[PDB]
Amino acid sequence: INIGNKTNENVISFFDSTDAETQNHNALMKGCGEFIVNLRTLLRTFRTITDNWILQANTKTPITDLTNTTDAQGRDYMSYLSYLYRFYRGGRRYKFFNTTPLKQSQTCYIRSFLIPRNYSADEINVDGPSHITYPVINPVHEVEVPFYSQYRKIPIASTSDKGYDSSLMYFSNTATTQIVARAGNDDFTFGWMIGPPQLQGESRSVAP
Amino acid sequence: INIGNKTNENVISFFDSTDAETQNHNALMKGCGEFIVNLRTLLRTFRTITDNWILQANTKTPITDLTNTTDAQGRDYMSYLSYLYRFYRGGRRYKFFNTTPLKQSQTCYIRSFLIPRNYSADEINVDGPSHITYPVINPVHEVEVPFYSQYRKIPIASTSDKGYDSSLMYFSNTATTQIVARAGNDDFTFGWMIGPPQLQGESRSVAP
Amino acid sequence: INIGNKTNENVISFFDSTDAETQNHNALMKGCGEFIVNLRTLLRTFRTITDNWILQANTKTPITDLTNTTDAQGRDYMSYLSYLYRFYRGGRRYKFFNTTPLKQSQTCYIRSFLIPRNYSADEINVDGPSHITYPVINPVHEVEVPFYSQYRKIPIASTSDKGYDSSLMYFSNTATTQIVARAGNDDFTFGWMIGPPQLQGESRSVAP
Repeated sequence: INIGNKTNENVISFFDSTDAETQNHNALMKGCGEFIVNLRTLLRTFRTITDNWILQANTKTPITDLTNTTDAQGRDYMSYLSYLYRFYRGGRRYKFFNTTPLKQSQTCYIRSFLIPRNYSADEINVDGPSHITYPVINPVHEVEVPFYSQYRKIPIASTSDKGYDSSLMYFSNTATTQIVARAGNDDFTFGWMIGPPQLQGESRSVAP
Repeated sequence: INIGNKTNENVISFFDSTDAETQNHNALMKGCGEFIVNLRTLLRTFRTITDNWILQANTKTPITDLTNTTDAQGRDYMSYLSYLYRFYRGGRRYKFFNTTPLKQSQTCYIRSFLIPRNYSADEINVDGPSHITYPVINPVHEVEVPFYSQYRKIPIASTSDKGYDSSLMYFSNTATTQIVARAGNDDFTFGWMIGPPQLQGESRSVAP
Repeated sequence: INIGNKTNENVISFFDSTDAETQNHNALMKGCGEFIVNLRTLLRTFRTITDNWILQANTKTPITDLTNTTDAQGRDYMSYLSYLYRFYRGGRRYKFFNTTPLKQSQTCYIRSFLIPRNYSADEINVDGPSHITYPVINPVHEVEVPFYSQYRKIPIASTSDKGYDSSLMYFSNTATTQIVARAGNDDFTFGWMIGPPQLQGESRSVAP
């Protein structure tokens, strides 16, 4: 019974029932039918980042006019899981579901181009790999931006070195309004884990 | 030279002379001639519990009118060693040495019966195993009460459950006076040791 | 991280260069040419204890009229190394370099005798082993006192038991003046080490 603090940690487990890895597998044959192991696979499912993205006719719009607003929110999985990590890597996918009250007397088309990140519309050309769809027959514009980077990984909010990896540019001949839903491609991943931020609950606007 | 109390007891023996079990055996071949090992064997030697037990003629007297007075004293070995223990077991023996100024013109006899413990004389019959002696020819009445119990061991001063083991009842046609000396039988033992009480010395009755 | 002082000494050596016993041997092939191992060998080199030992003609002079003055000083090696030790053993050697303005019209000779230690000149005879030199042809009087002792070792400043080992007595027919240089013989050694005394620096005799 000497004097001085000590160590020798005593791991105790209550409830000597059954090894838990058998009980989990027996609980997902009856309640799920699926077994979500990795959070990387939630970066490959398309979750909608907006519901009404209103644009004007004949205006080249980068996705960083939308993504820069919705990265802070943490609504979808690529912006909620990004608060646990500090780097990323890989391309991104997009889907553009049409919700426009279209006219028949025009022919609407949806172009898509590449800009490097955070340039505007006037300081880039339109001579690159593109994709065009027609919303009267194909209301979903599906596009994939690859990973064309100078660096092997990208941080969040870096220095004045801008335009070091590619992104998407949107174009349409008519003033459209869409539902944007993004996900990562087959090589997209985060890394270099940190701890989480806070969360936000309801907003009741109480009487006093 | 760290801080904290410790253990590791240091048994030291003074006087490296000779192993003591040889010295004890060599000291009892010259001073005793006997070697008292066990205290159980002192329960088989008869020690006198009284010197003048005066009775009246034609009166059935239980030994618990005498034993209940002399259990508290601790004079003999069955009442001195009983303060170290809490239980007992087995029968008891008695001897009744006659010290009566007898007459020749009567025929004195000494009956002895069984009562269960702590009954009186009127609430028991006399139909049992008995013993009769004649003090004009046999001045010592030797009797043995067996162990006829409902329980495998008996405590000291139990509940209102009375009469759960047998005892002795005395009878004589004349007013006799005796020397009672008890001991245990071949199965008598104590058990379940506790610590001793105090002892009592002299009583001088000093002048102030 | 218990409470209590401890032990377990951590010998650390700076400068992982090369084993030093190789570096010392490589440094004495280039700077010394000699390797002084033992301090006992410095008791066999003659160092001068005085520079002008003036005597009178026809006077038997013990060396303890000089040695008792110069043992305290610590100038030579036998009086500087003696402050580290408490005993000694063995004989001593002497050399007497002549520095007298001699005359030709006399014949100078230098006798040397034995006294036991600390006697005077009048309480000893001259019948013993002697040595005579002539400073006109042999200016160095070399003599060796052996170890003729009652004890196997001699302390410093003992009791009133005096004259327990031999020493030297000087004699000369003329008033000479010499340079005395002593050393131990082939059996001389100190022993039974103690710690050193203090040392003495300069004496400037400053202006205030």
